[PDB]
Amino acid sequence: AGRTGRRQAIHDI
Amino acid sequence: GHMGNAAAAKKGSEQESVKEFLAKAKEEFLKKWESPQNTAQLDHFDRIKTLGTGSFGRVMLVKHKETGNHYAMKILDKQKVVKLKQIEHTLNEKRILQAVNFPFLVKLEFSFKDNSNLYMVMEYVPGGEMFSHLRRIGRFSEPHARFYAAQIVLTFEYLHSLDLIYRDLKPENLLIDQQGYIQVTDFGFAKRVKGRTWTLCGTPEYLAPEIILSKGYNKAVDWWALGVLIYEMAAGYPPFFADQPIQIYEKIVSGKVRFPSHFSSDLKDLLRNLLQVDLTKRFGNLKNGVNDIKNHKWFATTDWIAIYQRKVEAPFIPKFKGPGDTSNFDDYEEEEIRVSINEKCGKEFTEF
Ligand SMILES: NC(=[NH2+])c1ccsc1
Repeated sequence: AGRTGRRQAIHDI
Repeated sequence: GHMGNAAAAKKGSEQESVKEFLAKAKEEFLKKWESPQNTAQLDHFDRIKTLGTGSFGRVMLVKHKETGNHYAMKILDKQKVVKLKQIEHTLNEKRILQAVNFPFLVKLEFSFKDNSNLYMVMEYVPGGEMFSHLRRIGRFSEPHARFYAAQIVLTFEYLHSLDLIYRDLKPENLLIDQQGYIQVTDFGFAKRVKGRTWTLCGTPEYLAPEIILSKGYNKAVDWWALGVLIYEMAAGYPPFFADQPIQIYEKIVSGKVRFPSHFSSDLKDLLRNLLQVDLTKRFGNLKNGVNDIKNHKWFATTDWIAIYQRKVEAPFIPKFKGPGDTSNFDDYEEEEIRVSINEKCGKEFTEF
């Protein structure tokens, strides 16, 4: 189980 | 040895030509990096369709009213770009894009800003995102994945020679052009870095362990991300796969990876050496640099010069119905572009 759609990048985690 | 005399001599000469090329490429980059603005305005373009959306804005297909050429226009809402590292990163993106030149890097054509937004207008690549083709077909055969990977290897060799780290490799960021070759777009996380850098940024599935562990890190994070990309292209899913980011991070840091039974042994060996937590052992980060990757058995059939010169027949040519065709992109909700009467964040974006 994991993300199958488009993944957003994080600029500052 | 593995190579006979003729083969080893050719390879050596080839590597020296690479150094000659990169020296000239740096000279051209530095000229534009030192002397980079405002090459058009919004009303010069008709807006056609939204091609992608993210946190801070959208990418739209636009048509230049004067020439009729089509372009991809990225729109950033200056207010939404509120976070400290969101801001610096936007200036990085524009300045890098206006200075680079490589056959697999998208070409910036105009940039400008108004009271509300920042705009970057670049070449339209109508074949779509690798992401959607990959999800549609499931996975790419190893020769197909290899063709794309070779282009990323060459692109990173170019970028790293200019002291640029890319930091957001993933299929969502790779467009397929009319000849079936890659165009890397989205330089929002790219940065010029002479040694280490410290920002915690990227996409969770593709983060190197040293980013997750809050270490000062270097260009080797791009070679880790190459390993994630190759795995995802060949498997159909990434190696560190979970519902929430914190679970993804734990798998990344563990030093463990499992492979599909259909992966070739050559592919698994390459990926073990790219998805290496120990930086003293990660391919791309050793004494021989990128050549440890280029000379790996899994790339033995790759003609590196022929890829660069675009002489290799692509495994897949996207369908194209004519200029301005958007059939290879997904649909998104459309929101009109509202420009405020009053300038927002004028000081923050003075350099843009
Ligand atoms: N910049 C992108 N990721 C993009 C997506 C669809 S068209 C351009």
